[PDB]
Amino acid sequence: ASATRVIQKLRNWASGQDLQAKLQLRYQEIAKRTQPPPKLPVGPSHKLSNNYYCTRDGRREVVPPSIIMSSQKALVEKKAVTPAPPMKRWELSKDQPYL
Amino acid sequence: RSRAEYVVTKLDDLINWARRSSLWPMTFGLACCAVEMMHMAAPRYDMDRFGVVFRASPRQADVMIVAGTLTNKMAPALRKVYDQMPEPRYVVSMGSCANGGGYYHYSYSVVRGCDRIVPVDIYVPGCPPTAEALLYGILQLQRKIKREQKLKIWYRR
Amino acid sequence: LTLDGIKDRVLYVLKLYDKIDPEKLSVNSHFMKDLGLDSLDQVEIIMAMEDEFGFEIPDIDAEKLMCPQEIVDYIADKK
Amino acid sequence: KRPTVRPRSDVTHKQLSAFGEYVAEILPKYVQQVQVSCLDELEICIHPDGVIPTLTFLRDHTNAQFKSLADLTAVDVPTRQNRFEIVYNLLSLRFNSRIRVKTYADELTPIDSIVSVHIAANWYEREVWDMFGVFFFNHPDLRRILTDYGFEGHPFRKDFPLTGYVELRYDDEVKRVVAEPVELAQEFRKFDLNSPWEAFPAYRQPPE
Amino acid sequence: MNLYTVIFINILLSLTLILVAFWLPQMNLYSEKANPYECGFDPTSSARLPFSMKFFLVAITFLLFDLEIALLLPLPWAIQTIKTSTMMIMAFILVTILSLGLAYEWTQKGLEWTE
Amino acid sequence: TSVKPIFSRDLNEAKRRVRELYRAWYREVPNTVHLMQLDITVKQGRDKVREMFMKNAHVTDPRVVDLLVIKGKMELQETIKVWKQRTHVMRFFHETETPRPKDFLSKFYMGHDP
Amino acid sequence: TYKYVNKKEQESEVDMKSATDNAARILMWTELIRGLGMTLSYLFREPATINYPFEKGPLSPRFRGEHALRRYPSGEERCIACKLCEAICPAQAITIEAEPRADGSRRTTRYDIDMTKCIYCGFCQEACPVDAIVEGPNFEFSTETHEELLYNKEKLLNNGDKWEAEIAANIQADYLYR
Ligand SMILES: COC1=C(OC)C(=O)C(C/C=C(\C)CC/C=C(\C)CC/C=C(\C)CC/C=C(/C)CC/C=C(/C)CC/C=C(\C)CC/C=C(\C)CC/C=C(\C)CC/C=C(/C)CCC=C(C)C)=C(C)C1=O
Ligand code: SF4
Ligand code: SF4
Ligand code: SF4
Repeated sequence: ASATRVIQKLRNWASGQDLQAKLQLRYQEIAKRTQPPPKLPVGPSHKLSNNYYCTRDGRREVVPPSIIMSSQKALVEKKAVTPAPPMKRWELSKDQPYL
Repeated sequence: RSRAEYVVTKLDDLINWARRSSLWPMTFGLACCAVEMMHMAAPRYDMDRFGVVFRASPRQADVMIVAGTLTNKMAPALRKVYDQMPEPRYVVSMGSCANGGGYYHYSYSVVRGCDRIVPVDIYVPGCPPTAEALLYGILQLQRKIKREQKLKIWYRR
Repeated sequence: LTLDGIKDRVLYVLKLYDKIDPEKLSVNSHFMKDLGLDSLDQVEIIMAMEDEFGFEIPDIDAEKLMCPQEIVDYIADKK
Repeated sequence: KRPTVRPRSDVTHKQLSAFGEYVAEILPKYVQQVQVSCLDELEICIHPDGVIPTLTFLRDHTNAQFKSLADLTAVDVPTRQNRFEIVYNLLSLRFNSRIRVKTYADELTPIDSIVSVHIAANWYEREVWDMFGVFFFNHPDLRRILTDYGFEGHPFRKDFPLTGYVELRYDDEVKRVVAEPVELAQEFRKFDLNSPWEAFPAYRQPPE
Repeated sequence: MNLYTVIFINILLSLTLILVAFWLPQMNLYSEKANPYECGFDPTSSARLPFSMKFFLVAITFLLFDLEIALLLPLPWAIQTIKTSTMMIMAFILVTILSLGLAYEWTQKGLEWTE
Repeated sequence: TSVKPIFSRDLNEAKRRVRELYRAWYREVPNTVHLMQLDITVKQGRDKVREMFMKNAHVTDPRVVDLLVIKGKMELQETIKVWKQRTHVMRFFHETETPRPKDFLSKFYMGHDP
Repeated sequence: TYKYVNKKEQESEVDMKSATDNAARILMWTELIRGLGMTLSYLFREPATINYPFEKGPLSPRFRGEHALRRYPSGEERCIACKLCEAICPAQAITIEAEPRADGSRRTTRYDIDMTKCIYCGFCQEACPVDAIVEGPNFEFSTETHEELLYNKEKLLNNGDKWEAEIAANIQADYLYR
């Protein structure tokens, strides 16, 4: 940022870009190293009522996997299916489709 | 003391100055610590400004910066490239892995510190040590080999 | 087929084998029940025959080659 | 609704259940179990003889198109007769789906390699052999891939110790890097980090 | 005499430099120090084995082209001749023949490397 | 008591594969000693190969013998193509490792290990 | 959505001006010249090199450096030998032995941190319930022997006494976030 105007014009012409608007060296635009103290918010479970843990126990809602068929438990015109509907084709970008 | 002792001390100072102003590490690294090593090579810290320039072959290397986890499969290769370096050579262990195994100390395939394989001159702690810390270790090594008194010990023999 | 030549060069290599007493060695002496060797010693002997004769002997003949007489008539009917 | 619990969609569970029924009725010769987890993941547990037909069908069927093998691994559970559970995670880009195929093995029954189905299975099965000792039939070049040369034992097994049996050091008398029986300056302190109270009543096994 | 003197001075200087480089520092050489370098592992085979050359035809062409250069080099004295038409025609013929040979080899893929 | 074979139906062709592997090791030992600069002689290398085979000589299960042959062929390939180094080859000899004596008095004097 | 990085749309046909432009680009090395110009601009820029050790790279109060054991303002050790740091240490780099003191206080008789084993992750300082063990911001503590990085309780207490003027300020600046 201490470069003379001659050197700035030389650098801008040599690079083809306006380098002074976007300098890679931080001078003063950065945040101050000392900051005011924060006050972080509390989560949604920080309440004094209607907050029983059994109603929000996501860890204990895990069940053992459901057996679709078994060689011992089941002891065993419909259409063919797929694991999912086929993936929709991606649309070309309307912002910049080609470089 | 004797006049020749002063001349020998000054020659020792000259040799140590040359060897500490020209420290060429081998282009050798193993892990995240070697990533921090090339961040020391990066323009912020400029090991080249300090006179420290990587050379690929161990024959042109002066110091070996063991930067990463030395495994059992890697240990013969590390010993080989250390042995192929010429005699005024130094070793800078970098990071907890190269120091004492680190996070993989109790592993079946990890050498518990590269000092079991090569004689380490300087240990740089961290996981990873910052490029500041590695540069500090390099400067500490420069001071250590400034402290060497080879011709003075030879004269006192 | 130069039977005497092949048999005395077989006996020469068998003498060159260090685990066999040349005094106890004979043409009809078995490797296992007479010379007291192992199957590994026998296959080393067969490999010595291979590398002294210049032709390969398969493994299926190795368990049949039990005496020097078996070796010499085997290489006779092979050559 | 609840901010701390993962949202659950039933459509993926229904689709995976339907596809599991589909694969199970297509291949009854090899499929032993089909399950869908509560995390919406489909697992098909097959006989080891049907690894090649099952993987080939999943890769080349029009309704499957699982053309990408995500990974191949093994799990050592040393309390069953066939201790190594071989797991194939597969990705279908056509249907944007993932499937898991399981089979079993022990130390002395090799299973067929699927290098002829997926080429990534080459290095994946090399890793499985190196880490567990599960041999693979018809592999182009099966050997160790991660352990040291001449390493004895398969270290990802449960009974293999964490530190191993040997350690390397530079011996100056022989001027080499040599292997010694392992001695630790500080032993690895194992911890008993298991609460004596049951955490999940849904997984309570019945008493013996 | 002066050129011979300065060549000998260069020879003496470089011999002195390599001599002081070999006799000044402390020697400590052992087997692993002087074993050949193969990026940390032992060499699988000797480096004196045959090592295939994919530009051998280009090297032979380089021999012929270097002799074409040797033919073309007396031109700065050839341009001083009285009969400049003959010299100009002969030089044009030589360079055109050289260019036609290069074009024929380029067409016949001789400049491309094998395998 | 009826199991699926790996390669060998019984012990005979398993021993045939063992003999083939021993033959390959016996042929490869001099080339290894010449190629890797080994201090040992050719006699010592073949003695070590025989010692390893005799160490494994007590097994009678065809599947275990087949897997031992497969492992031996893997190590043989690691020696043929120079992937094992001088250190890896010399690790079979344990020349830097002192051996624990097998007698009760020496084990009593050394420590508590039986 | 997606985009093409190298696919060209339609064709530009052939023109004498375009052919001459491509000919000049091939013959006169135009992209090579502008690469030279870019390097020239970088030459005439200002380097980003600080003058170490007289200038140091910026850090934050959260920085995890050399370990230290702190005290209360009375001078009593903060550590109460609870072994939470030892339990949570992912590298098992902490060794703790303890007994009641002469006044009955629950204090350590051994607090060792193997800094060659430590991974500098801060789990000890975030598991400590009394802010005893911390990672103070020292990072220039490289040694010449492996032993000097095997810290014991005396070394850690000396580090806490040395760096208390900075560690307390960092904890003051940081503790509302944690
Ligand atoms: C993520 O994955 C990974 C990687 O992947 C990306 C890795 O890569 C990887 C490995 C990582 C590493 C090994 C880290 C290595 C770091 C880097 C690759 C980045 C560093 C960058 C470079 C090396 C590029 C450097 C470029 C430069 C331009 C620097 C210049 C360097 C040079 C070699 C050229 C300059 C030459 C020298 C320094 C020596 C020159 C001087 C001399 C030889 C002196 C000669 C002079 C004389 C003899 C003259 C004498 C005569 C006289 C008359 C003098 C008079 C004397 C008197 C006394 C009077 C790992 C582990 C990894 O995980
Ligand atoms: S000490 Fe940490 S950062 Fe360095 S190599 Fe080991 S794991 Fe990576
Ligand atoms: S920073 Fe992490 S690895 Fe280091 S002592 Fe603390 S808990 Fe252990
Ligand atoms: S967590 Fe804190 S109080 Fe507990 S033992 Fe560790 S340093 Fe002491």
